Amino acid sequence: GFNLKVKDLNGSARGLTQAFAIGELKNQLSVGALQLPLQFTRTFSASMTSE
Amino acid sequence: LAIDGRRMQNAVTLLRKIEMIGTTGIGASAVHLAQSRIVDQMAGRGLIDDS
Repeated sequence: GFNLKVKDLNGSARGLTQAFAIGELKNQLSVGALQLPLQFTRTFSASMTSE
Repeated sequence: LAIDGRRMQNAVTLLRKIEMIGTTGIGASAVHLAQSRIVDQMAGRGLIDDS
C-alpha cells in the first residue's frame, strides 16, 4: 500500500488528519495540549470482514 | 566565613517549602499543561535528540 515520507502531510496529505478532518486546513498545526484522557474497549465497526 | 552557611541552610529550606507545595497535583498538572505547551512551541525549534 501507501508510502510516505514522514515529516509532512501538511503539504502532503491533507487527504488525511484530524485537522484536515476538521477541514481545518493547512498548518503543521498545534495541539495546545490540553485535557482529559480516553480509551475504549470496543469498536462497533460494521464487520471488517463483512462481505 | 562562619556566618554564611547557616544563612545558606535556611534557603534550602525555603526551597523546601516551596517545592513541597509545588508538589500537589493541581500544581503538577499545571506544570503539565505547561510542559506540553512549552514543548509545543519548542517543537519547531527543537531538533536534537540529546538524551
